[PDB]
Amino acid sequence: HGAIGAKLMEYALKVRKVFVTGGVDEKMAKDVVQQLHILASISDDPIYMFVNSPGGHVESGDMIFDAIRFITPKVIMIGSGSVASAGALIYAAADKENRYSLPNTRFLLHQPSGGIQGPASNIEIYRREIVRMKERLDRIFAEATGQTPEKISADTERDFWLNAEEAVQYGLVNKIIVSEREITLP
Amino acid sequence: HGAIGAKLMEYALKVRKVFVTGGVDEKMAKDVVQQLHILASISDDPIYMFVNSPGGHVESGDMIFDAIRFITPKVIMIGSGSVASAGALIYAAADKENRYSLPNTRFLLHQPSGGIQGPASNIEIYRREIVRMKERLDRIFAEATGQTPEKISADTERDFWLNAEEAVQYGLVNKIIVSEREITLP
Amino acid sequence: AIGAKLMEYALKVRKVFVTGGVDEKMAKDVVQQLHILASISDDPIYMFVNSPGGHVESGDMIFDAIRFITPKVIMIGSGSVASAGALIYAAADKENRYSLPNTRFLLHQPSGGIQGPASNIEIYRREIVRMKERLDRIFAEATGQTPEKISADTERDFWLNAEEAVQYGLVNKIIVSEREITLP
Amino acid sequence: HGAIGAKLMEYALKVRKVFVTGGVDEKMAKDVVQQLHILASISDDPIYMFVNSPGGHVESGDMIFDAIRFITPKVIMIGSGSVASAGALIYAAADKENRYSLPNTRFLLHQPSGGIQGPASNIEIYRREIVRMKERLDRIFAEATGQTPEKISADTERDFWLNAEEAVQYGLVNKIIVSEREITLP
Amino acid sequence: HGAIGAKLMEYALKVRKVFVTGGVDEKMAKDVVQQLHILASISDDPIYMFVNSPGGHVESGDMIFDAIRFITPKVIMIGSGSVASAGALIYAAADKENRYSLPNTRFLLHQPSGGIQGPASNIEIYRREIVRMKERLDRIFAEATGQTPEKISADTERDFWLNAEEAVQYGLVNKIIVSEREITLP
Amino acid sequence: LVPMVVEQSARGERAYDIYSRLLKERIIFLVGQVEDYMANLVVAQLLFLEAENPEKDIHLYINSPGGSVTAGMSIYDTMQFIKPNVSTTCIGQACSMGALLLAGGAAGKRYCLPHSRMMIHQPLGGFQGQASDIEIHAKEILFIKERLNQILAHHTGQPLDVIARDTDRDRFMSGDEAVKYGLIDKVMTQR
Amino acid sequence: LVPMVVEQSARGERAYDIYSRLLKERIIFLVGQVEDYMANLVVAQLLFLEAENPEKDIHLYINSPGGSVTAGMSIYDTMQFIKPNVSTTCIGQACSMGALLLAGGAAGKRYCLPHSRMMIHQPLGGFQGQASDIEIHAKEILFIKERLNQILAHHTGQPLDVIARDTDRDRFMSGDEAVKYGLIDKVMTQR
Amino acid sequence: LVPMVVEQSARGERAYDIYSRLLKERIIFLVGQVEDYMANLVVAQLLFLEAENPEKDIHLYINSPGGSVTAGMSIYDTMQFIKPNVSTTCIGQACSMGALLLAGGAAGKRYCLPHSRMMIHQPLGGFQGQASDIEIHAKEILFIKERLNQILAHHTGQPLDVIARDTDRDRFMSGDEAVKYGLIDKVMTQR
Amino acid sequence: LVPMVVEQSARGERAYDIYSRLLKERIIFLVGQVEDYMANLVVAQLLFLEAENPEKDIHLYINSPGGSVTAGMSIYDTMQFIKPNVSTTCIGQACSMGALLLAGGAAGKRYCLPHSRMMIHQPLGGFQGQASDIEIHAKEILFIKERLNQILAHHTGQPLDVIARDTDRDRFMSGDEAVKYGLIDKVMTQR
Amino acid sequence: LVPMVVEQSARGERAYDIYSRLLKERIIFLVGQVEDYMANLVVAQLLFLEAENPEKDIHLYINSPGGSVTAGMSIYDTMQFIKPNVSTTCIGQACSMGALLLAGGAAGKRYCLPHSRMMIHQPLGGFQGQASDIEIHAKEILFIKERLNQILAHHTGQPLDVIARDTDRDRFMSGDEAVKYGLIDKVMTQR
Repeated sequence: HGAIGAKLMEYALKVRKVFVTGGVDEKMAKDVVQQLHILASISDDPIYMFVNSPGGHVESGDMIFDAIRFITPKVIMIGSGSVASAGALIYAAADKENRYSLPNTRFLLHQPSGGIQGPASNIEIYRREIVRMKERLDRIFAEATGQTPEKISADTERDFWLNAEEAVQYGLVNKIIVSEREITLP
Repeated sequence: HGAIGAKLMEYALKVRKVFVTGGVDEKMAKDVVQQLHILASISDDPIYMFVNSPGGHVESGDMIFDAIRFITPKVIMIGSGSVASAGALIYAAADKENRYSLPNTRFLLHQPSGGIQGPASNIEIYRREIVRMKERLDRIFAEATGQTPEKISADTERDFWLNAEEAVQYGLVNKIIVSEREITLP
Repeated sequence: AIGAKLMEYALKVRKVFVTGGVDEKMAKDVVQQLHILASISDDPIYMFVNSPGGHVESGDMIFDAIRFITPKVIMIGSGSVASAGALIYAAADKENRYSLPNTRFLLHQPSGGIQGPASNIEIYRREIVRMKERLDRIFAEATGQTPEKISADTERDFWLNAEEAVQYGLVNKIIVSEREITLP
Repeated sequence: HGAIGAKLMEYALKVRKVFVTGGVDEKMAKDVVQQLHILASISDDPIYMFVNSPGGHVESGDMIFDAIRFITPKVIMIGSGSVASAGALIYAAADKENRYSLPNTRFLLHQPSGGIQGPASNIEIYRREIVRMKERLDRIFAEATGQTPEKISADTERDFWLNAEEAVQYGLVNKIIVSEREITLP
Repeated sequence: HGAIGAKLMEYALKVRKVFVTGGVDEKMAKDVVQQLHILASISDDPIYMFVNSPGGHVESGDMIFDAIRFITPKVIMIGSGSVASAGALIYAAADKENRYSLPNTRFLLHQPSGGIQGPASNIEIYRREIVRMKERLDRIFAEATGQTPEKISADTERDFWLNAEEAVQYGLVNKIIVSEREITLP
Repeated sequence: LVPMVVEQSARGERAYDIYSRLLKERIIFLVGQVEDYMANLVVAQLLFLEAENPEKDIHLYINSPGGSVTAGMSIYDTMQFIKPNVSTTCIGQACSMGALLLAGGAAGKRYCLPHSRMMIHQPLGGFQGQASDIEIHAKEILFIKERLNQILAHHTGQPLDVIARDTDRDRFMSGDEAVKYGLIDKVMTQR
Repeated sequence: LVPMVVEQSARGERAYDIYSRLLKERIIFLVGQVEDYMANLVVAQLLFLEAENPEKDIHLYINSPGGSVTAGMSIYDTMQFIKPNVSTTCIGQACSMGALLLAGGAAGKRYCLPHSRMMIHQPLGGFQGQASDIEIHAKEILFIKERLNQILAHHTGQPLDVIARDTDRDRFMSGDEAVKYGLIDKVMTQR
Repeated sequence: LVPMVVEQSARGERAYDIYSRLLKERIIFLVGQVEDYMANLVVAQLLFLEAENPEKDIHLYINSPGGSVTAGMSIYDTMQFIKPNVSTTCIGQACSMGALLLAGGAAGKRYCLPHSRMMIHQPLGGFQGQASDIEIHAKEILFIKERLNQILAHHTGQPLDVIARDTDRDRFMSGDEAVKYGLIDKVMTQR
Repeated sequence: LVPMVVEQSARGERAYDIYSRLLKERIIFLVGQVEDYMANLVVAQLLFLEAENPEKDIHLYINSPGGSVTAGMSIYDTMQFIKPNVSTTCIGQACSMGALLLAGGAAGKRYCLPHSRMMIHQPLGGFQGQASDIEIHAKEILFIKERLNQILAHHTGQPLDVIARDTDRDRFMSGDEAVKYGLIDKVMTQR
Repeated sequence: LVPMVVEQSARGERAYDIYSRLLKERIIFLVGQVEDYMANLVVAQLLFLEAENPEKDIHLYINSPGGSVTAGMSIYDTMQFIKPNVSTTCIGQACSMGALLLAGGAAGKRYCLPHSRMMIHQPLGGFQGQASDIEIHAKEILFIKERLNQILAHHTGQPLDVIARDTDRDRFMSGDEAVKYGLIDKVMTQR
């Protein structure tokens, strides 16, 4: 698979387009973050990111989340397919004016889930981190959507699904598009 | 597979031909979408897409559907072998006048299926999304075929198979061909 | 690396090698080479087929692909052919369809499996019949025999050696060296 | 997997940015250490290291620790995602002034864990090594965080999670940043 | 994964730094031995060797111990992480003046272990070989450390662990270093 | 573990398992997936009770998610052939064969607990082979589907066109709905 | 292993297992995951005790982590159908299905030990299929969820809106908390 | 294999298994991991002996490495409920659940062998799910931990602050050490 | 299959298994790896025989490759606690836990066959966890090692430092060698 | 399935298994791979027959491909210990351990069938560990090999130097060859 990807990678760096497809795991984080820093060294031109993931490791999304804010070039986000919890975190990394979505796109916002095993004392420590993680993710979406953290917590109690149109009213998506000509660069 | 495809990919990129063979998954979407954006940057010339898929992930097909509509060059769709729910979604992405098929090609239009395991409250949310997905997929075919959405839902209750000839009368295919010389460019 | 390396010289001689089970991967590779070669020049293309069977739907891509491209495809049968390989074997014109001395051919009805309600089984049954009727019409046009004759012989595994294939009309001429091939 | 990343190594060496993603194992140590020695041979310019790991082999983490101190160029450490026990050891290798962290980073400091199966006499040997390891690691953090080893041992009895802000007061992190422009070279 | 290491070899061969990480197996022998012979053909300059392994095939270790003594350039040995029995045999291949160690390095010296299953006569033959091997290893560490063979056999009856400081007194390590500038070339 | 029970008859004390004791009162239990081995036990029990008293009614409790069609037919055909009237009482679930055996009881002797759930769907089948073999087996599964619909119509009184329409997809029916449909006669609530 | 026990009655000496010996005293044990096979045994025992003495009070100890909903309904419907009062004494734990049977006991005869835990949860079900099948199955599970809430509301006496609210998520309750809620009547501490 | 033993009573010779023969003498064995099935047998054994002689003491031997908390609580609550004094003797080892029953024996009637080992640690549990579910389960396991600590303090007499400290980590206790702690009363050495 | 043996006593013919018949003669068999389940049977057998005749000796045959220390400790303590002298005869092999029960027999009543093998080695234990837990378990296993060595010195009479030296590594011993060591008293050759 | 046989004794009919029935005639079967569990049964059978009649001969049929050396030695030592002679009829095959018992039979009472096969070789064993442990176990297996060679030399009468040579590799021997070698005394053809 290296030769096929590596060949297409040559031209992908020229167009400044990152395709975040698949489950958000450790390996994908290293590849995606590596491409972002490389593109930033070449020039400050915008970068187009396509997100389509069914969820995964939330900690990996934090790396990509801050990496976008870390680099200077503005990242244009064009959601596609299903934007899960981890994918949504990456989607929120871009400025509101730079968050675009396609017509048949979904957005899932659910509270983080995990598994713990061991003594009660160890479980208590895990409980505090999970609660802190939930509060941290609620504030992230609040700044990107404009809603209050309490509203997010009430909606994220279960799997909260949102289509492209519903996401615009919620404040997560700025404008829906169908062709690249409808994108307005800053 | 990687090294093997790389030698063929180099010459294949020069002719603007994309081959979609096998199940539609997240991995295939990333590879196929990369070729579309790459070819679009080289020139606005048409792109030929061959579809042969027995099914796959529905969300992956949406990215290909939007990507075809996202890029500027017109995509010529030539169905070959067997098409399915995921492959048909990709087939409808192209304009009616640019939808060609082979004599022995087959088509299958069935409603999406999935599995949910959990509390009743979560199943209710999953039920809503499946219904919305079915309605969303019915409007897509209704627009490409011209039939009303009610007819699509009635025929797609079970596995609805269509050959090359029946597809033309149904409005999904515009013209059946056997040689490249029979293709009419816009 | 071996494939990619050898592929460099394989495109100069225009010789495609179909070997092993006909699967989805084979169709993508075989179809890519055919389209690539056609873009380079309209010279003939030599195809070597050896397969114990495989997915019939994959064979359709290679079937029409041979007829889709402009250069004439020279079909050389070697080893063992089956339902998937024979379908590909019948794609080339009779005058360009050659075989070898120890080649074998097999023509059997397509097989599959279905699980579920009776209503779904009925739909599947109809497609199996249509697929069987379509294959009979394909070999009939290549062999010259009526579809009924093909169906009667295809009721069970019909094994045809290199010599019997000529009398049946599936092979035009048997050869042992490339010097015996007559181009159009 | 290598040809894709190797194709990116061309520009990765120019920017001098190492990425430590995933569990700390024997294979990652050989790759990370190779890059450090290679970059040092090219020039003495600073090196940026991104650490995000959930845990791993302690002995593997000792090579990177000394390797940073072994080479001449100063290593700028930027924390991202989760900094586990083994990842924290790598983080402490850099100077306090050169230690930076992201806003949503996490840190974990716990005593090492292992397993032993065999006679009682062999178990006594393993017990001594684990005790010496616990004291060795505590001294490393006690020196980097400017805290006494006794306090570290008391806090590391169980999982001791620390957020980005909490790490600053603890002395593990010097300054939290959001963009590369906030970094000050020595 | 091989492609990244392969690209790095062109630069690794310039700095003359061999890395021995992970279990010592037949595969490692070919890579390590090939690098030593290749470097020897380029020039007689010193070679830096980093050893970090938890053990492995003892016969494989002899190939490395042999190659170090076979080639002409002097091998500079730097211990990192853990130096097990198989790794320690490689460590003893270099000269005393060229045996360095890091501050947090470990050294384990234990008698060889193996398994036999078959007739009693076969076990007797295997018993002699295990004894001839144990005595051979004892006479190697003795020459390198200066201790008598009886002392090594007595201490190696059970798992004997030695830190960096203890190794200097034993005679396995000559001088502990923290920076490359502290190395003294012959 | 199966508990033991003592009848304490006039002649003397005897020990019978919980299932055997109830069998003495012309009661048969159908639990789990329907298969040839367990179905054969029911057939044997039905015949044995017939000889003991060919006039006294028999009660068949049905709690099964379905199973083999052939095994079920052996029970249904046996119930109708014998002289005694085989009552039927649903005790919570009948998906495919449970409702055919619940609706194949003597008229006026088909009951259902208050919270029981009854379903009806077409027979599922699985087979692989050549096209000719598939066509042969397809006709067999289509013939069975018709014979099963005819049985429900006979006992329920509904027209065949309605049964076929209701068996295309899974249809759940409660105790009250089943009475109007004709699957059962009465819903037992209290003694 | 199950230990044997001797009754030493007036008639003579008969050996009964530890479980069967208690069955004579109107006691039935519900242990492990609820399933069709084990649940059917409870039904057989309940019916047997009814015939033995239709006026005495039956006792049903419940220590189970839950199970099949259909299996539980067969027990609940059986207890309410028969005339004898079925007392309940929760020992250990009582999950969703176990709690329903505990609440379904005769008024004033529901008990629990001091360190017992009672949890009420919504039905957990799984199914795979087409959109049409999913829509049908989703309605069925939603129907069952409504019926179970009504059952608990009837015995506990709390309004339906509170039951649905408290059953959305796992809610553990102690003996004292259960008495105020209405799931039980008295907490047995000592004799 | 379990050997057979003959009682040779006045009425005649009866065959009893090695375990049932001891049960006649008010002896109960607790072996293996604690679970709902094995624990239920102990409950029945404890209840059965109560009716035979509610005044004579009962001997409960405990050799187990722990297991489920809910199953063990059913045993502890039963021992404290029944009027007879349940003596406890540790033959082998005693883990967290094992030592809660040992300490739960009648005052002055707790014993342990010279080489017996007693351990007490926090309760072990595991669960996966959303953050809301974890917050609920975390409070439940924490509550259960407090109830267990209170039981030990009641029977041992030590303050709750000390028990919590000694239960945080695994702490082994020999026969002599346990006497001072309060877990037991006497260490049986020789007859 | 276990063969059956008949006592053919004056009272009448009774069928006993091959193991139960020997148990009547105060014989107990210890076969296989030592575990909690088999060890409890040996304990139950020892206690039962004690009541039948607290004066007659008991013969314990040991053929086992070792096992759990806790299980073995219950047997050793039980033999020393009961009043009757417990003779020991080693057949087959005798591993560390096996030999701790052989040496623990009554003085002058320890035997072994001519080709029997006796071995003594350090206790084997396995545990994984944090550094703090490892330190705790290391002390526990070391304590058990000291206690085990003290037991051998008591019955063998050899110095404690000698036992620790010989138990560090596997040391095989025959009948003649064992007598000099003190593990046994006499080696049976023929009747 | 093991069939049942009736003794039809004077006292009355008794149901005996096929194996136990033959045991009453002083016949023991040694079938299958040798192990501690099966070997102890033979030991118990040998001892039981010894008490019933220590003068009447015993017939031990042997058909086994070998197994554990320790388990086999316990049988051999038992045969030589008990007073009654133990005949050894070799049916089927007799490998190294299976052939040591045949040779261990009473002189002049060792038999084999015409097509029986007897093989003897070294005692297979295996162990893994450190060089120190390997050297310890190597001496043990070598010592055992000498003990077996001496046993065969004593009964067969051949010099020890010949046994070691013939046991180095697998050596098959027919009935006629075994008589000359000394492994047996007579070959039974017919009664």
